[PDB]
Amino acid sequence: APPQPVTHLIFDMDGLLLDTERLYSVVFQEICNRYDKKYSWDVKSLVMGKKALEAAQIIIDVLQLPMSKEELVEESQTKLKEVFPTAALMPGAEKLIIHLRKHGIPFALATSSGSASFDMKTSRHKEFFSLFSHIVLGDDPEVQHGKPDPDIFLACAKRFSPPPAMEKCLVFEDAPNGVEAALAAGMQVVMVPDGNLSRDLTTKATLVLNSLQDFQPELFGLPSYE
Ligand SMILES: O=c1[nH]cc([C@@H]2O[C@H](CO)[C@@H](O)[C@H]2O)c(=O)[nH]1
Ligand SMILES: [Mg+2]
Repeated sequence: APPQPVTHLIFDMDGLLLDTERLYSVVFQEICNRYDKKYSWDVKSLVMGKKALEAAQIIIDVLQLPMSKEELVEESQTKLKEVFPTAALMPGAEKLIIHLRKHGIPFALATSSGSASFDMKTSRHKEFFSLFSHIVLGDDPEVQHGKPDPDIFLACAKRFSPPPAMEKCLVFEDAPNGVEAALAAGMQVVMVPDGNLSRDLTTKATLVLNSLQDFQPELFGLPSYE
């Protein structure tokens, strides 16, 4: 389906705006290794976009780890707290966000991350995160499940003033679960996947790019870059 114009943008955070997926990978690989299991791309593809407890349970079931989801979340979060503040902005993120703000294009953030995790990750990028119209987190009372449930994107769109039709919203995602949540919400979606993700998991989005740097806003009826 050819790209159609949009008026409101919704961004994922982890792996899309910030380089935090490699932080999760290292902590989960370290935990999995002690059980002689490999935290591989196949497993990672299943859990990006899930809430922390959801992700933990999947890791445990798929890799048959001898722990509870609460135990895996506690241990992993304890380790991640030391590195999350070092999160860096992904290529193209700043350019795109500043462009939208300048042309008055509303945009918002919809992340399955909880409050503390979000605070840590964005603690050193406050000027970037202040430009978003609003933020929905995974611990929001309105979000019952992580992506691919559309809850989080629907909640996000309904909080713009005035609220757009879902079909005029464009999601940006790095994860398959997030592309599926956007489609389930009735929204178009730009995917910027890691190249290690499978072909099957990277061929569902409206547009698939190697980098945010390659996004051409005019394809979606937005102002071109000056
Ligand atoms: O490798 C991983 N990446 C991401 C998550 C989860 O998804 C959210 C962001 O992708 C994050 O909050 C965590 O629950 C995970 O558990 N493991
Ligand atoms: Mg993501």
